[PDB]
Amino acid sequence: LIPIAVGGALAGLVLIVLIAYLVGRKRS
Amino acid sequence: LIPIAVGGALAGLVLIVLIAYLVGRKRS
Amino acid sequence: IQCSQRMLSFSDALLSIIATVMILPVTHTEISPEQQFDRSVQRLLATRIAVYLMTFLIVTVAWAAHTRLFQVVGKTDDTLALLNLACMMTITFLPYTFSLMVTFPDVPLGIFLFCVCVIAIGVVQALIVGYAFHFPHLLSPQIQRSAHRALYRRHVLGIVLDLHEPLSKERVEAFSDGVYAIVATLLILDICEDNVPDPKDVKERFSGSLVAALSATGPRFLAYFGSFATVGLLWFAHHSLFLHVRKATRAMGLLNTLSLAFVGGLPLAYQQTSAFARQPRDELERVRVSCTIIFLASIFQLAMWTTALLHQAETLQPSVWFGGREHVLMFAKLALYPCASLLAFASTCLLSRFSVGIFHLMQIAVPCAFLLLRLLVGLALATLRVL
Amino acid sequence: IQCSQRMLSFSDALLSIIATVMILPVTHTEISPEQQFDRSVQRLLATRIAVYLMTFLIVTVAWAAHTRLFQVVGKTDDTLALLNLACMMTITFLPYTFSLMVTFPDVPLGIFLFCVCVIAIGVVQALIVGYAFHFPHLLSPQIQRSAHRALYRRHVLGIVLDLHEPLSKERVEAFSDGVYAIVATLLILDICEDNVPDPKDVKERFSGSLVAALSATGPRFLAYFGSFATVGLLWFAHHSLFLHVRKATRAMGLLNTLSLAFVGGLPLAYQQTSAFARQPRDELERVRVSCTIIFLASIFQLAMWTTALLHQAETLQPSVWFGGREHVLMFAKLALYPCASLLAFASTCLLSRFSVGIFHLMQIAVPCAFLLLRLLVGLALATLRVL
Repeated sequence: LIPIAVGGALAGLVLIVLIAYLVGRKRS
Repeated sequence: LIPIAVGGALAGLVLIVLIAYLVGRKRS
Repeated sequence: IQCSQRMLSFSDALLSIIATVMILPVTHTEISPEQQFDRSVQRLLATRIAVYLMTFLIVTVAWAAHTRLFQVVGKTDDTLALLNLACMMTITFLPYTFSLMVTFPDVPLGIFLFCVCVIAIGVVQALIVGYAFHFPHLLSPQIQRSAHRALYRRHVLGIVLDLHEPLSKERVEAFSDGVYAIVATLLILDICEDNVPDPKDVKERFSGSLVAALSATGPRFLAYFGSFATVGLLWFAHHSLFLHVRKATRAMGLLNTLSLAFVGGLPLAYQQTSAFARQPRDELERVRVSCTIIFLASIFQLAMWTTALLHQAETLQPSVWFGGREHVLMFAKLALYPCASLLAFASTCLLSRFSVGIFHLMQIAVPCAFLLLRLLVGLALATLRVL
Repeated sequence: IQCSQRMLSFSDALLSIIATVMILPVTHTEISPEQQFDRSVQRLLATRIAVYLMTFLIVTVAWAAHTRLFQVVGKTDDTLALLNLACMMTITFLPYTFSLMVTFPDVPLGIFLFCVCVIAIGVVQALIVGYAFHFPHLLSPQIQRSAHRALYRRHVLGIVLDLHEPLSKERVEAFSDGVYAIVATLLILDICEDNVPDPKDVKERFSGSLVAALSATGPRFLAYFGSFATVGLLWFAHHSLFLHVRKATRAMGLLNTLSLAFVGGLPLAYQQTSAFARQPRDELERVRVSCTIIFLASIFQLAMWTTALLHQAETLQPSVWFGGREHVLMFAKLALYPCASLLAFASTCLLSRFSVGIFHLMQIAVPCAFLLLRLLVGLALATLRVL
């Protein structure tokens, strides 16, 4: 249970980082 | 005894430092 | 009057030690709660970890205030140097005072002491600002050159008593170097301190075989090796990132602070991981903790870099801008540890029974990937450029 | 290819910690050998102090080799950064290996391990030199620019496998800053680590009065205050000295190393001095030890300055030359601690029964003297201008 929860939290963190990357890409 | 011995050692250290100072002064 | 660079470097060297002071109790904890004494030892460890994180954040706030203070001020002399030394002395009590307050939240004395320490830091910083302004040549060229000097006479003085704010890049680098150097060598200090075999111990519990005594300590040596490798490679990613940064916005400072706070836990992670599990199920938790701590340490470096890319035009050097010569290399270098740690963590669930092996393989591969990263990126960009 | 300044700064941050690692056992010693346990405890303390000094000198030799190595080299890249990290990892074992060898001098294993560590450091440095020379742009501008490059290909490579030699001033400053920052805060790490009053202890042995526990801990706080003040003011003298130094000859490096090695003992000196005497007769010995350690710490800064004056024409800035604007001020600043400590030590014999009082008065006078040194020197020059 909790391992999957923290794994999902980490996936969300990398996803938000990628979203910021793409926002910067478009803003370039 | 030993306190005076190490005090003399410290006096010798400051004396050699002063000697180096004066050597530099003359070399100036 | 002279250059203040070195005194700021010494201030950062002091602040790194003060910020990371509270990890020593965490790594000196009772690692092996045999007979399942976890029921209390883990509560104690969680209390210690919470105290460490809170003290690190508080001391980092103090360091931030210090760097802005000696960013409006741009000179040094005997009086300013001594006042800065006094301020540093007053900052070194934040960890102890905060720990005392947390240990005795009911007793007003702890909170009173913490408030006294904060007020003292503020008072010394106000003294520094007043002394600097009474002699205008000590201020930064802009503040003294500005005709609006009267407003700056009040602005930062009130501050001592925002995500676009430019922090001092040099001082962010200095604080990061101090924290990484402290953390990397954190658990070799313990080995040197209390892990040298005693002559009588080898004689009695090892029959005089020194090699057996050294083998007994072997696990802590493996912990140190892994911890130093991981923290040094995280520092290498940090160093590569900041080599290409022109300005450090307060958002980058916040992300760097989070990265350092989570880096501080790597010694504990490797110390637990090297204390091999007494049952197969237990090693999985240690590997998961190690992987999540590594990911938290590195993903915030990556987040700092992306926050920089959001204003790359003014924040990052052209070599790293979108489509730059080294943009792909920079992304690979910063995301090497996040992705590797995340995959090794997923392996703890989808491929659980091989998790420890995959984690050690990640430890052995990430250094090689960093060493060969230029060549691998070249090969990848030659492959997906024709194909 | 890029600037290597930051990786050298991180190397110095690591080297300071590694050099000063061995003072932690010394300050964790049994300060109170009650029932006259001195007969063995002092022998143990002397062994620990000897080990600390030897390890500090060895690690300083390693740091000197490192700075020369990254002084023929003048650039960096991923490969050089990682090789330097490996070299730093191999250097961090010198203290443990040397302590193991000293603990077991008869057993060949300890000396074998120490030799293996030294050979590993040399091997990694040779790898760094070879990599740097295989890519000529990585060398310093002179080495690559010079047509004599063929002999430099062999010179330092043989060295890795003299008192006029120019050391790197920046790296001497960085190592000194690291050592001073570690030593000044050495015994606040102890207080934060183990000196937080436990809730049960205050309840049982202090009836629930937290202030009583804090009073019991007081002496360690006095020790920390004195130690931080002394070490910070010694660093201030060091910083003032090096602000006016243009080059650092190997003689200055040796004297600086001695100064730092003797500075490392100040935490122990103040910790003993605050462990008030059971028989006030040995408080004289405690004060003598404190004064002699302070004098040894500062007299070597003064000796470094005079050794620099010997070639001031090429080594010192004009402002500090003989007859310079700040020559008298520099001399006063550097000799303030040696003279005060020597006078207090003399008072320990000629005025023994007031020696503790004179020492506590010196601890208060020297900071103020540094704060007012410019005004006092101006007054002295005005007096010796008509008289």
